[PDB]
Amino acid sequence: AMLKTLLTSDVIQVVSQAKDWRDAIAISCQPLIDNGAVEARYVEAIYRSHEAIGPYYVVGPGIAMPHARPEDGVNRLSLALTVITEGVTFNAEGNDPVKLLIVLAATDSNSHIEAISQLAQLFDTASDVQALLNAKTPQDILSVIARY
Amino acid sequence: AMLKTLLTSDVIQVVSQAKDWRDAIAISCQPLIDNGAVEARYVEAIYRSHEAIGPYYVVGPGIAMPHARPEDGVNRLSLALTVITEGVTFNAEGNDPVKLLIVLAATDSNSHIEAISQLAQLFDTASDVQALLNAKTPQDILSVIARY
Repeated sequence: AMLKTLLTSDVIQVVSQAKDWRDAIAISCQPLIDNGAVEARYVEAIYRSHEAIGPYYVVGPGIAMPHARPEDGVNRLSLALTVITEGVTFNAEGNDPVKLLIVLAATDSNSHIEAISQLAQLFDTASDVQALLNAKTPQDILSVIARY
Repeated sequence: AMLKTLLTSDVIQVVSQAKDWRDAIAISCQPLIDNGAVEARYVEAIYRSHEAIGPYYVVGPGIAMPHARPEDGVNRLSLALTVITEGVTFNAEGNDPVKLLIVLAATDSNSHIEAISQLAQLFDTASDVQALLNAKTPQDILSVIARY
């Protein structure tokens, strides 16, 4: 019942255009820095991994799950969700452009596993992914997430 | 069928004891070092995370899921399963003693999510968790895994 609880309006973004992948990630993480769920260094860990290792957190066509380790500055279980209606390139091969970002932050494996289990179901539900990839407002998103 | 495919005879172990948590981690990861799925340093990465923030990868009473990042030495999606029949202290508060270790290694988030989604189902099946905690031989483990 987790996604519905975690993904409230305050951590849901719809923006038309991101400057680039870094802006897309920042947009998504700023509410979690602001509410104390993650330290600012968490986003930095994400950027540094992207730059050094590559966009392996892009999980399928149009969908990214930016995240880093519990030790990289997570304070509590938290998610954020952004839709970039124009799409943004992550140089993730055929998965570009990315239009949906769901940031994950967990402090431990029990909570990680539960959150991932739910996200796996969401990402495997094409009509819900379609509704999110095509979302224009936070309500579009909240309506999907209401079923989780 | 991921679990039944990946968790074959060559990557499952029952031992009576380990020296301490570090040695339990070592035993549990060794098959994946041996077969090249991970680098030896993947074990050192797990130790350093535990040193930084504690046993975050202990999932619940009796159960650990040691892992680290792709960049910490993963070559190919892999699992290994160890039962340490006398248990081991991970300094995991009420979750100790740990008896079941499932090591996870993934190179990207698509495969990580798939593996976690399957492990979540195992961990959410109390009858199968108990069967693994009770396991005395490799045949006992395969009989559980045969349902995945």
